[PDB]
Amino acid sequence: AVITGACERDLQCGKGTCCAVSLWIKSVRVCTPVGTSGEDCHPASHKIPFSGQRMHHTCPCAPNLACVQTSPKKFKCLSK
Repeated sequence: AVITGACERDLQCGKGTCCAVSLWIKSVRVCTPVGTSGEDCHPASHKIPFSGQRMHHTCPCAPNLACVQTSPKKFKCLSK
């Protein structure tokens, strides 16, 4: 019943992942892990659990990390 892998709300995957958009068709959204050390991020990667359309392919950085800017519109999950 709890359809997962494919996603619409973080809730159906949970703490450790977020409901990221697909790179193939915006139509599809899937579970993606919280951003780990060095992975790309977006400053608007809203907290978990988010029930809305995340819009981005990104997930918030893991608790012991923060989404810091590296270049124009390019942020990464660094240690903070």
